[PDB]
Amino acid sequence: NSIEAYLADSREKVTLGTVVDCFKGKAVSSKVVPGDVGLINLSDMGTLGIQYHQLRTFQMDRRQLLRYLLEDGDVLIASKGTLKKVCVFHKQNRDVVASSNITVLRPQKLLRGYYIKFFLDSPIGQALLDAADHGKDVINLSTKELLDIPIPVIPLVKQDYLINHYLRGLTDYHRKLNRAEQEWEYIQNEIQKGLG
Amino acid sequence: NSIEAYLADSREKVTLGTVVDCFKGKAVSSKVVPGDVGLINLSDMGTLGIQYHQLRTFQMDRRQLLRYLLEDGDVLIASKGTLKKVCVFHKQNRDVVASSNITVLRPQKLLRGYYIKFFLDSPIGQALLDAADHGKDVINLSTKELLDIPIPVIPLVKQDYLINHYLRGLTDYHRKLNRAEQEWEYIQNEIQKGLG
Repeated sequence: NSIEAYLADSREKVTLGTVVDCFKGKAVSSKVVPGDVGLINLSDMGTLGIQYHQLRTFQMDRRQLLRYLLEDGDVLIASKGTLKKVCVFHKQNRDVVASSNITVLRPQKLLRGYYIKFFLDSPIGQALLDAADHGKDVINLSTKELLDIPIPVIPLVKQDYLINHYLRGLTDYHRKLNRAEQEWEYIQNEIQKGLG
Repeated sequence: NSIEAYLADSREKVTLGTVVDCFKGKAVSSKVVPGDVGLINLSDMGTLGIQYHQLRTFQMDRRQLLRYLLEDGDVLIASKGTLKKVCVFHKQNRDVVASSNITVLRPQKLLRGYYIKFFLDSPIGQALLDAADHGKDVINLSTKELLDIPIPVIPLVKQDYLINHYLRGLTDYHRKLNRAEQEWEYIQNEIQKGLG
């Protein structure tokens, strides 16, 4: 009922497919040799973002890499798993690619990666994502229906503004969390000494 | 070399087995019916403690329960997995038991659960835990050698004091983290409205 009303919203809205280039990621085996190309899995896709600090690494390059290569802005959506998850890749020091359990959306025109993330995480965004899900107590996301999810269009300035509000708050959150931890590790070191 | 020197420390030190009752936990199948008894797995054994908020639940009760039943104070050690992990159970509202991948230490005399946790997490404690580990790039912890790990003895007052220092700092940490999150979810709701 909420999707009907959104589709009748009368809001200038594009289709995700109209504006993005979409490709699923390299399916690799768990038992490969570690290497230089890092690999984002459903478990590397964190709450406050992609945990690039614990990425499984593998070693496959050349023109193979060039098609699976994650670029700054790409929208990693969870195509498979328990929890549907939308994450935005940030250019890492290394080359990085996604698993095949992740649909990659490269925003090309009109929409910003983070604004697609904001829309998709909304109650309606989730509803549209669940339309695309044809799993039984598991996720299986129709790459085609996904690309058929409409997204409201607003200017790139009101987009880049809300991203900055969001990114400002998140860097704040990380400043607060890392302090609290350094302070907790200091208390922990008080104990260690305490038994010394 | 550090274990020799610890064993020659000349410190009044008991054996873990001398002071605790040790039992491994109920091995249950992933595909059982959910129920009333919760189940702590290697993945429920968090950094800042046992994540009782995401415990797999199962249904098996009676005099079976009464031997696997986790009690307030018990020291859950990781017998199997990637990371060795020592955690202290706190009486939950429900009955809770551990997986078979977890050795349970019930402190009985001299030592406090949390003080065994403090000792085991120390550089030496870890070294003694790694002596007990006979896995190749995985953990397999000799319940017998574990029980043969010596623990320094100090009064119950200097124990209950250092636990309180530790528990004070941890409740502080949780107060700080949950604030930072409520503040971040408020920023997130600013964005959601922003696209409204």
